[PDB]
Amino acid sequence: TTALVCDNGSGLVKAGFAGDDAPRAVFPSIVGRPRHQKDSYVGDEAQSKRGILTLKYPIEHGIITNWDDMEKIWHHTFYNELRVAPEEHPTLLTEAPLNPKANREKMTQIMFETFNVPAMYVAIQAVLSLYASGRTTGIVLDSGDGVTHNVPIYEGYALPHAIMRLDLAGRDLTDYLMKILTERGYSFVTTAEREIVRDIKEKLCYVALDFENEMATAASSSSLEKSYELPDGQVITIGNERFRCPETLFQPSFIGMESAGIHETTYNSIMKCDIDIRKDLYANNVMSGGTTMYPGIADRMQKEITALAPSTMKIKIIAPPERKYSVWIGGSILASLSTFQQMWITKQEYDEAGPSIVHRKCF
Amino acid sequence: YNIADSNIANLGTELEKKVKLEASQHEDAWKGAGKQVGVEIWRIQQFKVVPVPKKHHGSFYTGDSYIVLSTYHPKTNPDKLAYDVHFWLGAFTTQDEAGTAAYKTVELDDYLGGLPVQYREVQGYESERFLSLFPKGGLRILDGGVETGFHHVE
Ligand SMILES: Nc1ncnc2c1ncn2[C@@H]1O[C@H](COP(=O)(O)OP(=O)(O)O)[C@@H](O)[C@H]1O
Ligand SMILES: [Ca+2]
Ligand SMILES: [Ca+2]
Ligand SMILES: [Mg+2]
Repeated sequence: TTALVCDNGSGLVKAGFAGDDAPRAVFPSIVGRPRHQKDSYVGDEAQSKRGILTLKYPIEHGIITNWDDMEKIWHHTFYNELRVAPEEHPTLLTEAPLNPKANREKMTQIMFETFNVPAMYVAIQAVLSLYASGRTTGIVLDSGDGVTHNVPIYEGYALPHAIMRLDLAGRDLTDYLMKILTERGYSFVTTAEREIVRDIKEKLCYVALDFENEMATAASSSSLEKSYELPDGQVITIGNERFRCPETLFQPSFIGMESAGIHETTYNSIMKCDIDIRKDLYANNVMSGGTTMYPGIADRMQKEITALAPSTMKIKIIAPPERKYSVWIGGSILASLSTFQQMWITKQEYDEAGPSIVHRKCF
Repeated sequence: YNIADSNIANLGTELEKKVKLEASQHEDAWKGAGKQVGVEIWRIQQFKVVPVPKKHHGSFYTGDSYIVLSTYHPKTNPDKLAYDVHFWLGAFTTQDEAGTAAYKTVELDDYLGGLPVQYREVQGYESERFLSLFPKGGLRILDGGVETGFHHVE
């Protein structure tokens, strides 16, 4: 019996089989329907036909906000992508911390009542990333398309009082890039155009080590500019947008949020932990998720945390090259362990207890 | 946020500890562990926790990951037992091995009631406590190791 591991990102499904070193199916967590008001398309095919579709994400900031479309995503994952019968596979799902309880209750209900899985578990994403890095103690910064979360973990236990969350991540950065590209006279507005700008962001953006210096460099000459060919063949040029876009992670006021930036929040999370473990957290900051992939982000985090921390603190940022998949990989490892599976909710337990059982078994 | 309304409301509870303690009862490797002063060693082999024979204790394959339980009498009571649990990660160990070693270290900690203190020991970064476990010349690193448990997705 092989378990399935499905990391339902806000932006991307990562799905596959426990014991594999990578997800075998990775595709956009989108449902498309005709832009002019089978009748819908999912995933890669929706992307391929986006010229005629309006695209919608069933997950926003880590929370399922369209359950009917989320069911379509899961059905597509099992039957069209992995081509498995879900009633044959124990299934591991994932979630961001500090989600409302009802989210995992309904995940549990749908997995058992609709897909008839034999067993399932819902894991906290950052915990999986830490194990993927070979650690039991550290502080994870996880940032995908929907959520940026910080989870300090000591001797294998997450410290709930110190967990931080910011509903600011990759989709907000894409939207901001769409906005600031209007200054050059470009117009990216539609859901299909959002996907184009997401690609521009992934290919060309970076985090400046010193933002104000970089702004001056960008005005002094064209040395930082890059060109990009749109799907219609038009070639555009972008300049300081390359680093203004992800600067928002450090300065959330760029999008009108009063929140602390990702450096300050990491620091604040460490400072909520007992003093005697802080050195181990500062030396073990593990980054996971696609929004941690900007070139320069680890060096900027190192610089900013250094400025906040005591002057003698040893600080290290760990940025695994495969960190777009670290959550999934940690799930593949843990779901390969019989003792971890012993904790999973069985179909019989669900039949007798209902959705509330998820809170008594999944930690 | 409001932790009590959230999916982390039960983290840090006695219930969390109880569920994990029960899971740790399902690993044969821990049966009989930590019953007398000494050093017990296991190696991860394709996700499984496999004992290392005593004659090999202190020799570690650079391609592998291990769990080392050191049982000792604490200063507070010469007749009872305390524990340091070290997980040793070879320079060439694969990600499945190191992740399993980490998870199973926590599980052995759970099995022993939370008493062990955990130490992550990467080859070349071993703590003073880890270096002190083996007699003079006793710490030896060996070439190679067992094959990963992962299937490689092409
Ligand atoms: N190289 C990159 N630079 C910046 N952002 C990236 C990069 N690669 C992916 N992303 C962003 O990361 C997000 C997808 O990452 P992922 O961790 O799978 O998110 P999720 O788990 O929420 O689906 C999207 O916002 C995507 O645009
Ligand atoms: Ca090995
Ligand atoms: Ca302990
Ligand atoms: Mg994610």
